[PDB]
Amino acid sequence: EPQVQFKLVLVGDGGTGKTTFVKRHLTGESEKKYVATLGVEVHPLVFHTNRGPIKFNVWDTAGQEKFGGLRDGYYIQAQCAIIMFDVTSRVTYKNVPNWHRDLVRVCENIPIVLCGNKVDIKDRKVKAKSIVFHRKKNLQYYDISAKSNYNFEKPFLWLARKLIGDPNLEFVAMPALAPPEVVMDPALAAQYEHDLEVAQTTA
Amino acid sequence: GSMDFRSVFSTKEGQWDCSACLVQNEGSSTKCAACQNPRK
Ligand SMILES: Nc1nc2c(ncn2[C@@H]2O[C@H](COP(=O)(O)OP(=O)(O)O)[C@@H](O)[C@H]2O)c(=O)[nH]1
Ligand SMILES: [Mg+2]
Ligand SMILES: [Zn+2]
Repeated sequence: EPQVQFKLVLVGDGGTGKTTFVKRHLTGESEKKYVATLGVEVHPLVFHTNRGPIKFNVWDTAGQEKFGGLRDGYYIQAQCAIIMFDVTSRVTYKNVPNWHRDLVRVCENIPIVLCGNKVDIKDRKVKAKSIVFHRKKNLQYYDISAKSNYNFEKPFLWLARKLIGDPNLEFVAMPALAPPEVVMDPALAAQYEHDLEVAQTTA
Repeated sequence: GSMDFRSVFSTKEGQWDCSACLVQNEGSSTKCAACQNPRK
């Protein structure tokens, strides 16, 4: 009867693509819950692992992040988080430490993934070398493009492994996702993947 | 093989799931710690 599930808070500056991202998971969108007391949509996102199903209950704001911190209730009982920024907007990356501070202040050492969204856009401003130069311990990073589903599953798999304590956990099938609205150019993806690997291994 | 969640996973006794925001709450709480929705 009981199902494994985690509260995941999705935070980051307004306009970074948080809502676009969470909405790629089709069943999470059709089964989302609106929490009137907090102005939040909770999207129940199921992923099927080699040990069975897990659900990330992702908390998506209603835009209030533009007017200062979120209320404590947003964070309460969070078990994990994604911090999002926009790789075309350096200001959104410069605010990452502020979101990270707010998270630990209420939730302490929950696992967190950092996502640089909109990598489908050619004129990229926040590149791998800068992201790795400012890499924070325990803050796993991924390039994502919500609009093309690029790397959609990676933040969730990393968090699941940390939460369950099972480094060999796998997703046996991708969730049903909204069809890509833009093409993630393969040449651009290969370049960004290479740039990341170089930054992470270069001496 | 036997580490499947159906065999090894169970929730705290008396735990209840908030019908409004899905947060899992203590049996001793009358309201949701996150969103204040009352327990059913
Ligand atoms: N090119 C591109 N645009 C995106 C992406 N994700 C979101 N956008 C757009 O960025 C704008 C803000 O998106 P939204 O999801 O509302 O961001 P939020 O305020 O963080 O929830 C919108 O115009 C999106 O269409 C992406 O992966 N690629
Ligand atoms: Mg939004
Ligand atoms: Zn609640």
